Amino acid sequence: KEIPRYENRTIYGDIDFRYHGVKLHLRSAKPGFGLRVNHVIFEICECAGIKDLSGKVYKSRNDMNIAKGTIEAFTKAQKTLDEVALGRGKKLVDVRKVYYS
Amino acid sequence: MSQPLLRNRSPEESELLKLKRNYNRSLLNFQAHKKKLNELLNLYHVANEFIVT
Amino acid sequence: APPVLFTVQDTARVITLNRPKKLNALNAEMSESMFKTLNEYAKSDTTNLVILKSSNRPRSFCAGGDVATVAIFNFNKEFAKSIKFFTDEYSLNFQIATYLKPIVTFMDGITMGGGVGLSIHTPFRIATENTKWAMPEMDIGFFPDVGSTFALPRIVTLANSNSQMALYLCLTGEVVTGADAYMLGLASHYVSSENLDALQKRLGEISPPFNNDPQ
Amino acid sequence: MLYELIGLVRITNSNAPKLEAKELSSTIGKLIIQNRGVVRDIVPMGIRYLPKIMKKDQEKHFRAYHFLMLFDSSAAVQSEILRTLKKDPRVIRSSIVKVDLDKQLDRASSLHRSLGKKSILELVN
Amino acid sequence: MKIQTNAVNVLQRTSAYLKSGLLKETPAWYNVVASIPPSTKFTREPRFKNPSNGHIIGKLVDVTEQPHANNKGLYKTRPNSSDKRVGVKRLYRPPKLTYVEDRLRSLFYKQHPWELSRPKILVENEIGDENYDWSHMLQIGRPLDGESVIQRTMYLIKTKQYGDMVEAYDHARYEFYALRMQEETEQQVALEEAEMFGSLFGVSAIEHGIQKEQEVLDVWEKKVVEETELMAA
Amino acid sequence: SLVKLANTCAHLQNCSKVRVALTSIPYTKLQLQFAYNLYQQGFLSSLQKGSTMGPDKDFVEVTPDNISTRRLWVGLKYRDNKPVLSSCKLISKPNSRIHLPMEDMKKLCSGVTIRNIKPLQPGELILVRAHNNIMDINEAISKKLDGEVLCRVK
Amino acid sequence: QRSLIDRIQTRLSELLSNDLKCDQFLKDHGNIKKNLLRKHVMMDM
Amino acid sequence: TLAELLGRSRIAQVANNHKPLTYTGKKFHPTHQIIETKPSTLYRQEWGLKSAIPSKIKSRYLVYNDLDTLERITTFEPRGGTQWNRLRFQEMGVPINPFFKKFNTEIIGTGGLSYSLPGKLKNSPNGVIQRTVVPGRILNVVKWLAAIGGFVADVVFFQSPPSSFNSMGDFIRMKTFLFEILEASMEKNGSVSMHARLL
RNA sequence: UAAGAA
RNA sequence: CUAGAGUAGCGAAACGGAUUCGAUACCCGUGUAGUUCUAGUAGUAAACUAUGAAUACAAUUAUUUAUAAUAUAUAUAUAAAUAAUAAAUGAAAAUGAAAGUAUUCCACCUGAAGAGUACGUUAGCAAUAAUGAAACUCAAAACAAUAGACGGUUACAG
Ligand SMILES: [Mg+2]
Ligand SMILES: [Mg+2]
Ligand SMILES: [Mg+2]
Ligand SMILES: [Mg+2]
Ligand SMILES: [Mg+2]
Ligand SMILES: [Mg+2]
Ligand SMILES: [Mg+2]
Ligand SMILES: [Mg+2]
Ligand SMILES: [Mg+2]
Ligand SMILES: [Mg+2]
Repeated sequence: KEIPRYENRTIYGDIDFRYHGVKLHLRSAKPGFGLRVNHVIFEICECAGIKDLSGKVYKSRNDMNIAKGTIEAFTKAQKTLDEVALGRGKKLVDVRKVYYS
Repeated sequence: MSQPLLRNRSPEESELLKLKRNYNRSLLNFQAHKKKLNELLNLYHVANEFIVT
Repeated sequence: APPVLFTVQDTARVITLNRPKKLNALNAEMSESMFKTLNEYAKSDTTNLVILKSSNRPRSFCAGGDVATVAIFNFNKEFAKSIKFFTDEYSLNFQIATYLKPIVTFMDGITMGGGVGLSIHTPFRIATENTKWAMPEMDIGFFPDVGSTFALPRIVTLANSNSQMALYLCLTGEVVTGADAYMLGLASHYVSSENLDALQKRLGEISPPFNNDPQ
Repeated sequence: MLYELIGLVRITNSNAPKLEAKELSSTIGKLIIQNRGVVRDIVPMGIRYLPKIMKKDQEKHFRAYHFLMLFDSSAAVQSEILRTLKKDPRVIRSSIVKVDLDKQLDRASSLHRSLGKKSILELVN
Repeated sequence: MKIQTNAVNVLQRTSAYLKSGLLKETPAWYNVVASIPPSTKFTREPRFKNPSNGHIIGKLVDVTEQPHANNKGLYKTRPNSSDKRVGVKRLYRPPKLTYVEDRLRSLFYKQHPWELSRPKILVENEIGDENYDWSHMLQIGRPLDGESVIQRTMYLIKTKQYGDMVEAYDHARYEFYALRMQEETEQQVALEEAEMFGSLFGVSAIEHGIQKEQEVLDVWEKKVVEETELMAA
Repeated sequence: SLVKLANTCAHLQNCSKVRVALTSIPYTKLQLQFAYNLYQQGFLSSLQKGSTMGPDKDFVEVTPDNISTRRLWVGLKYRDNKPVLSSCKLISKPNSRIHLPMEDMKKLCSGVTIRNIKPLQPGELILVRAHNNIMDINEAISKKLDGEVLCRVK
Repeated sequence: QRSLIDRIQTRLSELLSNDLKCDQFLKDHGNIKKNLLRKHVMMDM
Repeated sequence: TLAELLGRSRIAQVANNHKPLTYTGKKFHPTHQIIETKPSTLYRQEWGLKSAIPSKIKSRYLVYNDLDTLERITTFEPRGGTQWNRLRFQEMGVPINPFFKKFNTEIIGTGGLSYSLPGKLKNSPNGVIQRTVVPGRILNVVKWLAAIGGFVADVVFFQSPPSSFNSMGDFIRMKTFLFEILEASMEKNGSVSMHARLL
């Protein structure tokens, strides 16, 4: 699949995604912040090109279900800035992107 | 957005509304009374056949 | 209510002329608002196309310019206001002609004077069964004012090798109706009125496939 | 309250079977009228064979004179009438059912209401 | 069923494949679909007018617009319980299409049950090719049936030659009878004239029915005899 | 009334799940201000006054005679097979009203969890009530105005 | 009662229809004009 | 608009009815409009209805109630019989006037069974046909009853039945007779009462 | 600035 | 259970007859208490929809059910219930207008066992009811579903 990534390093916002018995709480992180997440999620992030990520798993911590549900979290529970801007007809500006020109 | 959400009912509208509501109540009471008298009359016709003595 | 209404359809921006009693007669207030808002839309990256339509949908799209005020601005010698009026109107026409994003004009109803100016300068101009197209300036002592002398010698299909059918339309002020306007090239497409709603939804949906360049 | 009594009077006097039912009706009607009551109907049903050999007190019956009485009376006197009916050797079976007057002051008996005559006024036209 | 996502976004997934390099060659459909986007809203859309009869859907009449006593003599001074219930469902329910002609189609065939025995072809030829002037009943390209009567009735009503639908319908009925009598006389006289010139027909309708009845009755006799013999045993 | 606003939030989520293009909400000042903020922020396609039966074609003036039968009709937006208004939740609940000063509002807009409220997200709108005016949280920060943090919409 | 109500409504609608005579009556008796007109009509009968 | 065309469409021309398609009572007149198809359309199961009719149906006539049902079928019967009765009546020549100069639902005159006017003679190669002869079938021992041309008629004899009647008995219907249709009126129910005489 | 494992 | 009536049938207990290796059981016979009524005490049930109450909302179909029409026909509209579902939820089974989307208030839960036990208290004529521990021991214990095996489990064939 294709995974949306903000700046090709993290997720756009935060994700609170339930996949069967697994409650994933993912949070985008700053540059230089590592992959501070469950080990299954760490491997998926290593393969997907996510570099900066924080998060926590609640209820079920089954490895297979974590693995499968994190991918629906990445694909379904994310909206890029372009999608939001076009849907709302508004301009979404990244303040840090503009501070450095 | 500028329009007021609600406009109060003027005293004239209130007076007309009270007139109509009083009439509605009076008319329902009067129709009940009329049907009441009619049923009394229809009993008064057949009261010949009722034994009382 | 405001004489022009601006709304959104998911990527398109809809501009509705909103003077029903006067048949959407165009003003300097209307022209200025349209001109500035089109200038804004020219920079927006979430806008793909502009639709021009009227609230008084069946009877009129734009029944000319409101030149009665121009005539009273000159009976009272206030010539600066007439100058501002025509500057706004013709700058708006120049903007529409050179606009880099698609503009779609719904000519559903009477289309005259300023209406032709709003509709004739766009590659996408839709006539309906109700379109009543005309250029009636000769009888009010006025000239073809909205760039018609530039457009008609170029767009008209039949008998226009030396602008002579354009001249016939301009000088006679003949009312050209419905599919005749489409066949003469005064309209670029011909769509029934009942469909213009669905078309408006469709125009609001389509986006450039990738690299998001609506120009 | 309007009530409908359906008595099953005994007929021991074969040569004049109606003799008992007449005096039953007279007694009940006298009670009703003397207790601020009204009698609207005394509709007679005929002599009919009972479905079984019914034994009131210590005598067995195989047939009876059926009769219906529609009367307006109060609850206390209606209970009194039922009491007198139940302790009368002449009566084999008795039953008093209310006829609701919340709609119409005038209402016919169950038999006439079943035939189609809803009120006594229709029955007299 | 859940609104599906993966049928209308084949272009986006294909472009992800192409950008990544997972797919080398662009498909033949790619540019076509890119230039002709699919509709991807899949929304329920309200409606505000019945297409058939012009009734407006989604209007509430206010008490101010009922200033006169109703049929029971009572004024309306406050909303009733129906007006206070949100009627959004009516905006989305596909409206029932209604035509007065259907009430008038039911009447005709109640008055002429044997007109139902005239076979009708429901296969359309071309609805756009019809150019009928209903000032008369007979039309080139049409049969004579109840619809001729009813279309003539509607024509008479819309031209106000009659004010009441009953009178227009009766006028159309009598024209229809005038044409039917002519047709039946034409048929009978054609057969008579044919026989007078040595037309030799084979089986007629009566003989057709007789032969079919015989075919059925032979089997019926056999079954009856078999059943009687079985019953006797 | 926060209860009615919560009902409206849940109703908007319900209508987005089934993808109805037009729905109605109760006719009140808070409801109208909330709907207008959504409309100006691009979450709604249209906002009309109307009755229980539908949006009003022409102006109908609201009086006590018809106040009980008024509704506000909102058009929902969808694009690329996704609803524009997916989630809509209250922050300040009826049983726990959250009033923040401008500094805590800036902290919330800057990524800090204040009073267990998750911070503002990239494409999210948080509305604030101040002096019976609903308004965007960033606008309240610009006007230096403390207020009740009302709801998130994403 | 019925006659009073019906007459008031008929008179109000008539005056609101032809708007010259309502002005005549407003200067005879002395969008607010609608409420004031209804006031004058209601006192009228 | 589409609605006007739908109101004028051929499906709309068939009046709504839900009378049972398997009626076992008395049939005095048709209850269902007969639908016909050409051979070319029948070859492609096309009948102008919503759904293709099954290929089992070889006949070109049917009657129907519902275009589609919850059972995902069209409720139809592949029968067009009542047209052959009518035509057979037209062959008999016996005639049956309200066809001459708020709504009344009663059958008007003949309900479309025959539009022939009363007084006319049938010329033939022999000569003017004095009386109408028709084949028929005596039904049962009873005025007797005869099945003649799709109609049940009353038989009256010149003098008495012949020996064949009681010789055959309940199999009398197996043999064909000749009848003179004396007259044909229609009653209020819509039923035609022909009076004939055996020959 | 919130990681889990047997 | 306490009093007072009643007690035909049924029937704890008890006494016998069978059955059985044994019968303390199933089966059979007599049959007290109880089951019935009146006045009370007691306040527990798988007292179950194993599902607290209220409010707003969400896609359909089919049945009834009850009103309101309109001329049996409108396959008539508006409500409730029932049945099957969409979506949603869910460990699933499944729920389905709630086990969905939300809001408000209350009750309750926090491994198994010890234990609904002990002790205390309150109430009750009593039986008991309510309230309700801890030590000790263990890495268990449970729910849904899956595939088998088995059944003094069904039906169909050969
Ligand atoms: Mg005792
Ligand atoms: Mg006992
Ligand atoms: Mg026993
Ligand atoms: Mg045992
Ligand atoms: Mg025993
Ligand atoms: Mg008690
Ligand atoms: Mg216990
Ligand atoms: Mg308990
Ligand atoms: Mg659960
Ligand atoms: Mg205890």
